[PDB]
Amino acid sequence: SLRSDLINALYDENQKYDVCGIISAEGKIYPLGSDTKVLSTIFELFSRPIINKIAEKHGYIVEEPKQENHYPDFTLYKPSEPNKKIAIDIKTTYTNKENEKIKFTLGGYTSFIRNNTKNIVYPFDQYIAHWIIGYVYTRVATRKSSLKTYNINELNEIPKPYKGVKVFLQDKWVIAGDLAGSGNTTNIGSIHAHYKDFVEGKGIFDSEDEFLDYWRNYERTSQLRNDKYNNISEYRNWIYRGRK
Amino acid sequence: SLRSDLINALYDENQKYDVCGIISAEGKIYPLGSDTKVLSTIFELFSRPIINKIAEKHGYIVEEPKQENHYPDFTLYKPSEPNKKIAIDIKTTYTNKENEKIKFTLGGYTSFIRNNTKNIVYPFDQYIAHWIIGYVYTRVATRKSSLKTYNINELNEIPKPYKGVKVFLQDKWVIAGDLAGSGNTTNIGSIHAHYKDFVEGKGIFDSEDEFLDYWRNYERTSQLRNDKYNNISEYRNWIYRGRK
DNA sequence: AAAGATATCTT
DNA sequence: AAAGATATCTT
Repeated sequence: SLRSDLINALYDENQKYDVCGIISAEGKIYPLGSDTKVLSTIFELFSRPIINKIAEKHGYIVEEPKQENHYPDFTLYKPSEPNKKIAIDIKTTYTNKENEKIKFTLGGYTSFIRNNTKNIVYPFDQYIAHWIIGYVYTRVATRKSSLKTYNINELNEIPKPYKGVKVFLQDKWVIAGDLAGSGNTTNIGSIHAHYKDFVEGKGIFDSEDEFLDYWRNYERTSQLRNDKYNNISEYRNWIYRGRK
Repeated sequence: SLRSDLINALYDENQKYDVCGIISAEGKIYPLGSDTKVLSTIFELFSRPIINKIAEKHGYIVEEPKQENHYPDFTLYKPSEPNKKIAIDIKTTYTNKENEKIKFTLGGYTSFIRNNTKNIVYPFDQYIAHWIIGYVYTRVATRKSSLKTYNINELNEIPKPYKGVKVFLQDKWVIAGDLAGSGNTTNIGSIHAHYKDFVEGKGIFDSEDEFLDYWRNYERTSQLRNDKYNNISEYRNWIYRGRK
């Protein structure tokens, strides 16, 4: 399927190549920065062609946001099935070592999940799937990346700002957690686990219906939440009380 | 001066090279997406080696943030002048059509300007200058050919998601405005004006102390600013009256 | 954790 | 505009 084809392609492209700089049209190469800010942009652009290659193979048109601050990164759809849209978002995070726990910010909990058309390329109810492509990189210990430019013949002298990268494709609801991923920008948090749990889809939600109800009713501050719910057990206790 | 040299080199480099994609170590080239999050990453990375070369020629050490969430992008300083550090921040915004009014978000107003060591590489009282390297780009819409990989020989054929990049170097207090640049993330807003006003420094503050005083007392929301002040006139009246 | 930082944009 | 969206990080 599109999903298994896309998953294999992602593993493969990641296995073959290591992005290492930005290139001018004149052939001048600039080394990469050290942040997730720089790497989330890089993994994003690295995934574009792969996604597009695979969607076209399965008959899906690919649309990116036309306006900024609209989810998702990639909207896949056959024109014969306008309500079978698939949402693909690239998310990046880091590890200090290759064996620690990671966590992702999985998108707002107050935009398109509480309002059909808010900050979303197409109305939320037109999407039947919401996949996350997750990139995990291990930071390099050095905090002093190249400060000079390179030529095309020097590509292997360019220090890369990561020592290892891993990628997974998973449904957003499966890896969602019950703790916010951000405070002022109200983001759903994923589980806090090892990379394999993400791949294996060992979430805390029992259904996507439960994932959505939880984030749709989750209060923004600690105060409001202490009178309702802070985690999955308390939400399950809140359902028992009559949603009160 | 460092500043005259730095701006000439920025202006010269801008006019001579054009970023057109990210490259892997293997030589495979990935085109650029159109959102400003991409273009701000690229302009950041394009400026790094220029800044570094010019600082070096003036005997300035260049230090980049050791932790994310820390201003500024580039801290310049001499070992002989530890308290005369120079902060350089790269800011990027767009224009729908070449030469319309633009605005920038100029950093939090509730972090290092209200707390000497908050989210800043070095205590804020060791910096004597805060420079903004501002980039303006005219947005060019993404197309088909941007969703495939290119090779080094096709470097001149890759569609770019921007046009007419202009660059300026200016003091943050000089282009600073009196309306917030963002709500929930409490950022200072720049003046809302044409490119030439940034170059020439046609801001609204009479001094850097006023800028600082205005932004260290600006309230976070409209309701809280109703009482106090929402713009420079009102701040000058509030000042006139005795800060009440 | 929770709350608010990091940069910039839309409505 | 003001306010709260875009993504992720610290602390």
